[PDB]
Amino acid sequence: TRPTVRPRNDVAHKQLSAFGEYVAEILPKYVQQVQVSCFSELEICIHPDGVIPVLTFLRDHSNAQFKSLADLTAVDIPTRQNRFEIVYNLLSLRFNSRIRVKTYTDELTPVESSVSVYKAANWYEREIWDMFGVFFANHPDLRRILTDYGFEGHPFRKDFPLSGYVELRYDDEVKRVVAEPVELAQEFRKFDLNSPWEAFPAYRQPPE
Amino acid sequence: SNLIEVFVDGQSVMVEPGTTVLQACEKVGMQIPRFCYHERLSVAGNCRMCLVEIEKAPKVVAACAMPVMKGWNILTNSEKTKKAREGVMEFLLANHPLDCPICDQGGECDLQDQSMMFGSDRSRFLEGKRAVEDKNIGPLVKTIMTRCIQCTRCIRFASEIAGVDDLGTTGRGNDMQVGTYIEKMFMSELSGNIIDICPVGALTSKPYAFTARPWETRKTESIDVMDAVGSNIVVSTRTGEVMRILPRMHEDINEEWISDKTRFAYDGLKRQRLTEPMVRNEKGLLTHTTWEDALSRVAGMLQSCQGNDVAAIAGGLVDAEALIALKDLLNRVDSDTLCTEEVFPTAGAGTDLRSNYLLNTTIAGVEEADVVLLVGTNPRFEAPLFNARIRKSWLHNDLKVALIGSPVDLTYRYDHLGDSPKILQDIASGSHPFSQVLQEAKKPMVVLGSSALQRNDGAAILAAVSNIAQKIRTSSGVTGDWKVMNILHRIASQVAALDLGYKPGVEAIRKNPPKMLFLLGADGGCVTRQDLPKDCFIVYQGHHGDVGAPIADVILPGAAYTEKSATYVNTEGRAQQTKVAVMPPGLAREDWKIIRALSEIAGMTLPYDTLDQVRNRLEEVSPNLVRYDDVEGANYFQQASELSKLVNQQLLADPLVPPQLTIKDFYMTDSISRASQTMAKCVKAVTE
Amino acid sequence: GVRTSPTGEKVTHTGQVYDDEDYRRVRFVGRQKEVNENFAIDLIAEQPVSQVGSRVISCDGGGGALGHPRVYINLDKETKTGTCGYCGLQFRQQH
Amino acid sequence: TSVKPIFSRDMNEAKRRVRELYRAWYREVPNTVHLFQLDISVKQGRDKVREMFKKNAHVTDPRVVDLLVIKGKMELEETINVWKQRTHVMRFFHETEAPRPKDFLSKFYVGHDP
Amino acid sequence: PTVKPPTARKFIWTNHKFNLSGTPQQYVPYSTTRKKIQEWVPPSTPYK
Amino acid sequence: LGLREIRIHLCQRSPGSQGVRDFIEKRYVELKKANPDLPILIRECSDVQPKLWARYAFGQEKNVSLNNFSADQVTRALENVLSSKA
Amino acid sequence: TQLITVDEKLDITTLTGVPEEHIKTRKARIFVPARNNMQSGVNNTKKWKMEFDTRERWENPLMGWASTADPLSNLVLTFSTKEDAIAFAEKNGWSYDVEERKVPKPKSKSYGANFSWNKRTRVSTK
Ligand code: SF4
Ligand code: SF4
Ligand code: FES
Ligand SMILES: [K+]
Ligand SMILES: [Zn+2]
Repeated sequence: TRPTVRPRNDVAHKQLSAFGEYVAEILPKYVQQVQVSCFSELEICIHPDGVIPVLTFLRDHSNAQFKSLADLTAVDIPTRQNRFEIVYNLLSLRFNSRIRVKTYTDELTPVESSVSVYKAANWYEREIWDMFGVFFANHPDLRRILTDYGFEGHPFRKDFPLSGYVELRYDDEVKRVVAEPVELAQEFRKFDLNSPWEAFPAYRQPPE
Repeated sequence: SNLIEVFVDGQSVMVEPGTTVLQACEKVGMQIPRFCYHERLSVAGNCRMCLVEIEKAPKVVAACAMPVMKGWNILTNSEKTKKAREGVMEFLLANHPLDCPICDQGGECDLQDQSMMFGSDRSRFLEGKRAVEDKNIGPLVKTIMTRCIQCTRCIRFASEIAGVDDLGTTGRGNDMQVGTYIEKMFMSELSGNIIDICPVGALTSKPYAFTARPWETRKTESIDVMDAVGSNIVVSTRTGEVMRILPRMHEDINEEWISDKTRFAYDGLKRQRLTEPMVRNEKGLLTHTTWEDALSRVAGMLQSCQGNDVAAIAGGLVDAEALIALKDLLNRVDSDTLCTEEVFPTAGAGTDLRSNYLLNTTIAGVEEADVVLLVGTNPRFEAPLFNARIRKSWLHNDLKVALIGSPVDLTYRYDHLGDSPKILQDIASGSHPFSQVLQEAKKPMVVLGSSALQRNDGAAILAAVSNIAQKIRTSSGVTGDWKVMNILHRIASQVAALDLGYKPGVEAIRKNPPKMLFLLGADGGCVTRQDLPKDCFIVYQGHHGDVGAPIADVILPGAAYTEKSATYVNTEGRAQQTKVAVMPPGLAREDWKIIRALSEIAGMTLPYDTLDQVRNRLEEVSPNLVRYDDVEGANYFQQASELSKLVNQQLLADPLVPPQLTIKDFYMTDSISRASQTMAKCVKAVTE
Repeated sequence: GVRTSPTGEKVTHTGQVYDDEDYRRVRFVGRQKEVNENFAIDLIAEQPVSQVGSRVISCDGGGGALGHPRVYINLDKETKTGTCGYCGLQFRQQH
Repeated sequence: TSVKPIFSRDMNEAKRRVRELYRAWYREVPNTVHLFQLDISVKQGRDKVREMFKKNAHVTDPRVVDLLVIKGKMELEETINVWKQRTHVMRFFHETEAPRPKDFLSKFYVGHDP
Repeated sequence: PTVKPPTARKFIWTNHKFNLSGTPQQYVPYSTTRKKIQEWVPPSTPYK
Repeated sequence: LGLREIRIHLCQRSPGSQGVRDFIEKRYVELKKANPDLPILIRECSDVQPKLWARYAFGQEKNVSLNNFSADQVTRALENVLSSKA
Repeated sequence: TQLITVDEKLDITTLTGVPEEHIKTRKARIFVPARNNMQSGVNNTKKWKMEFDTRERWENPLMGWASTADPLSNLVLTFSTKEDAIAFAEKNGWSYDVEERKVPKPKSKSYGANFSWNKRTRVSTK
C-alpha cells in the first residue's frame, strides 16, 4: 500500500481524539457528538443554543486559541426535520490546528449570530441567509448579498430548481429590462449515473 | 421454530433450513456478485463469481448453491474472497471483445459494473482472443455471441419458464457455444425476456439497437394496457420521445417478465397517429379544422338528439376517466345506450355482482391451486403471463391442468377432454372421471375465457361453467374463502367499463339504431354504416386511424396510454394508474378533457374540471376504482348462481375454437399493434 | 453521392430534406444549405475485401494506437464476409 | 410543540408588525413613484401594495408572518435607498407578460397544461 | 510543406476557403434528423 | 321522470354493513326477479361506508346513507327509491 | 419563557418564492424507484424519491432540440424514509401520492431439485 495509497497519520488522530474528549468534557451542556475522521479532522456537533458559548470558549481558552474563522457554511439536507446544518471552520495559529463546529436549524427557527465573536461571520451568515433563508438573530445588518435585488426564493436549497423561475430580457415596448417565466431552448438533460452496485462496504447502512 | 443461526461478517442472523449462503448474506443487506444466478431460475453455479469464504474452512464455496448449516461464519469481504473475485473477473474478461463503445449494454452492463467494483484494474492477457460466429434467432433479438460469457441463463429460461427447449450448448471446452445448432427462429410470446436476463450485450433488442444510452433516458413507471393482465412497465424516454419499454417488478402480476407485444408495440404507437381534428367538407372528404369548429358541430348535432337517438361504443384501450365522462355526458341527454365491443352475457345476475366477471381467485392465486380447468380459450396468447404463472405452478407445485376446446400448444402437458360444450354438461352431471378429479381436488379452479363468451350461446356456456363451479364449491372440501369460478379477460378496458355500468355488447345498438354514434377508439368494426341509418353522425375519438376513423364524420384526436395519466382495471379487479411519459402530438388532447369541453360547448357542463375531481366522481360511481394496487374480494356466488338458473339457453353444436390458434394470430390484435412495423416483421418471420 | 429534390434542395447523407410545403426553407433563402459531398457509406463501399488464410482475423483500423480498439472477426461463414464493427472493413477467408 | 419565537410571541404583536409595515409602505409609495420616474400613479402603487398584503393574508403561524414582515422590511429598505433600479420596481407590474387564460375551454384550446 | 508534405487523402479539400461569415455562402444551421411521428393521411374517397 | 339505475356500496368486513350484507344475501334474488331491466350494481370495498345511490333521468342523482342499518331498514329504503321515480 | 406554542400545521409556501401555479397544479410522486431489469444490482432501490409529473416538451424550430417551460422537470429529491418525504411534501403545499415499496418475497432454492427422481423440476440439460 506504499505508492498509490495516502499515508495515515496516527499521532494527529490521537491528539485530535484527546482534544475532542477535552472539549466534550468541559462543555457537556451543548456538545452532542464528537468525531474524528479518517484523514484526521475533528468535528464537534453541538446544540444550536450553545453556539455563542462554544465558539467563545474555543476562541478564548488558553488551550484552544482558535482565533481565525476560515469558513461558515450551511448545508441543505431535506430528509432531516432540521434540514439546515450550519458549519463553522476554525483555525488555531498558536497550535497549528483546525476544528469544525456543527449545529442544526430548520426554516423557521433563528440561530444566534456569531458576529460578536468573529467579525467574518457578518458577511458569511449574510450570505447564508441569502442562499438558504436561515434567519440569524441579533445581526447588525442582515440583507441579501449575492442575489438580484428583487429575487424571490433561496437558490441553494435543494427544492429550488437549477434554472430559476424567471429570466431577463430587454423589451423595446417598455424600453426596459423585464423578467418573464423561464423557457429554455434546450432543456437541461438529467443523467442517471448512479451505479446499481455497492462501492464501499464499510459505509453500509443496516437494513430496517 | 425450525430456524437455525448463522453469522454474516460476525453478525448473527436466523435463517430457514434450505437457505443458501447468498440469501443469508442478502438478509443483512449484502449482495454477493453473480453472473449466472437468477432468483426466478434454477441454480446452475458455473460462473463462479459468488465464491465466498467460510471461516475455519480451507476452500471457498459457491454462495448461490451452498446451503448454510448452523454455526457458519461467512466472510464476504475477506482477503481470499476478494482474491477469488479478482481471479474469476480476470478469467471472464480474458476473452471478452473490446466492443464497449459499439455495444448497447454499455452504461447498464453487469460485467462492466462488477468489474469496476470487484475486479482488478488492468489486463495480463498477452494472447489473442476468440471469435464466435453470430446466429439468427428472429427479427426481435439481435445476437452477437462473441460477447457471451456462457452463463446459461438462455437455456434455463427457455426450458423452465418459456417451455420451448430450443436453446442449448454445443461444443466442448473453449469452443463451447450457446445456440440452437440449426437455423431456427426462437419465436415465442416471451422472447424479449432473454434480452432482459442476459448480463452482457450478447442478446440485444433489435428495434432499440443503436438508438440511446441508458444514462440519458428518463424513466416513467406506468401500466401496460396491451392486454388485461395489467403488467407494470417502465417507459424510458429521451428528450420527449419514447425510446424503449422495460418490465417493472410486481410479484403478484408479471413478476419480472412481459410479453413481446408489450415490449415492441411502441414503434406502432409512433405511427399512423391522429394529430388534428377533421371534418367532412362538401365533397365528403376529411379535412383538417380547428378544435372550436369540430366541437361546435358535434355539440350542435348532440343538442338535437334525445333518448335512444345517441349511443356510444367503447374500444379496447379506453381509460376509466373517459368512460365515466362519456357516461355522464350521454346521461345528461337521457341516454343509457353505452356499449362495449367485447360481449358479456347479461342473462341472470349480469354485470351487477362483480363475482361473475372477475378472475376471482388472483393472478397469483394459481400457485395455491391443485387442479385447473380451462374452458374454450387459449391462455398462451390471450394472457401470456397468466399462462406463465400456470406453467410455473405446473412445474413447481405439480399442477393438474385440463382443457376443453381446441388442442392448442400451452408449453406444458394437459388433459384434452375435448371441444364440445356437452362435455361441460357432462362434468356437472358426474358422468365423467374428471368430475371425480374435481371432487377430490382440495383447491379447484375453473377458468372460462372471454373469447368463449363471444358466441351466440355464451350465456349457456357461462351458466354451465358456473353450475360446475357451484357444484364443486358448495359440496366438496372447499373452506369458503377459496374462489373457484373465474373469468379470464383479454381487453384492458373491459372490467372498468363493466364496473361503471356499461352494457356489454353492441346488441342494444342493433336493436334500435341511433342517429348519432360516439366511437371511443372502437376500432373492432362491430358496428359499421350498413347497420346504421342512412344519415348517421359518427364521431370518432382515438389516437390511431385504423377502422372507425375512415367512416367517421368528425375525428377528435385523443391520447395514448403513454401520453396521459389514466386508470385501468385488469382482469382480477385490481385498479392501476398510468403516468404521463410524453405529450400527445400535434393538436391531440386528453380524452376526458375533450368530453368535458364538448359538454361545456353544448350547455350541459359536467361537474369536474381537473383530474382529481374526475377521480372523485369515479369513486362515487364505484369505490374500488380509486384504490390502486389493491385487490378487492367479491362474494355472493350463490346469488349469481341462483339468478343464472332461470333462463335455459340452449347450447349449440359448434366446437369451442379459440380465435388465436398459432403465434401468427397473436401479434396483430388492436390498432397499436396493427400500426407497428415490428409486428409486421414478426408476422412475416413466422409465416415464411 | 449527393441527391437533389423536386424542390431543388440537396439531400444529406442522413436522408434529411425539408418538405415542399414546409416553412423552414426560408432560412436558406439568399443563403446556402451546407452538406458534406463525401458520403461515407459510398466511400467504404469502394474498399476491396481483404482475403486471409486464417479462421479469425484482428483489426485495429491501421496505425495501431491511432486506430480503433482491436477487435477479432470470425470468418466461419462462407456466404458473407466479416465486417469490422468499427472501421467497416470486410474480410474473407481464402478457403 | 413548543417552538422558539423569532420576534412575535403570539398573533397580536405579529399583526401590529404587519400594520406598521403597511403604514411604512403606504407612506413611501408617493416618493417611490416620484423618484423613480414611474409611469404609474400613486393609486396604482398603493393598490399593488394592498394586493400583495391581501395575497399574503391567509397565514396563522406567528413565526411565518414574522419572517414575512422581515422580508417586507428588507424590500422597503431596499427601495428607500436607491439600490433597486426602475426595472426592479416595475417588476411587480407584469406589463409585458401575456394574459394567462383561466377558464377550462381556453386552456383546452391552447395546450395540455391543466 | 516544401520539405515534409502532408499525407494525401481523397476526402481532403483541394481548395481552401476563408471565413465566409456575412457572405451568401455562410453556414445556416438546421436539423439533420428526419420526422419522428408519422401522420394519418385520410382517404381520398367519400364514405358513401 | 323515472329511475335508471341503483348503486349499493358496502364493505365486506365492517359491522356497519352487516344489514346491507344480510339484505343482499336474503332478498337480492327476488329483487332482481321483480326488476329484470333495472341495473342494480352492488360494489364491495375494503373500508367504504354503506351507501345507496339512485340515478334518475337526465343525470339526476340521489344519495341515501345506509350506515348501521338492518335488513328491514335498507329494504324500506329500496322500496322508497323504487316507488319515488323523481 | 423563550418557547412559544404554535398549534397550527406547518406550512412554508409563502416563503419559498415558488409561483402559485407550480404549487397548486403540480402532483408530487413519492416512491421507491424500480430496479433496472438490465442489471441485477439492488443499490438503487434503497432510498425514497419524490419527483413531479412530466410537462410538455416541444421541438426547437432552429436545431430540433427539446424545449420545455417546466422548471420542475429535473427536480428529484431523495429521502431516507417515507414519512420524511410525506412531511416534506405536506410542508411545501404539494398535492402528493405515495406508492408502497415492493420487495421480492423469499424463494426456496435447491440445487438438488434439478435431479429429482419423480418431480417435474428436472432439468433437460445443464
Ligand atoms: S457486454 Fe458489457 S463488457 Fe461486453 S462489450 Fe458490451 S458493455 Fe462492454
Ligand atoms: S447469450 Fe447472455 S443470457 Fe445467453 S448464455 Fe450467453 S451471457 Fe448468458
Ligand atoms: S452466481 Fe454462483 S456460480 Fe454464478
Ligand atoms: K442484454
Ligand atoms: Zn477495424
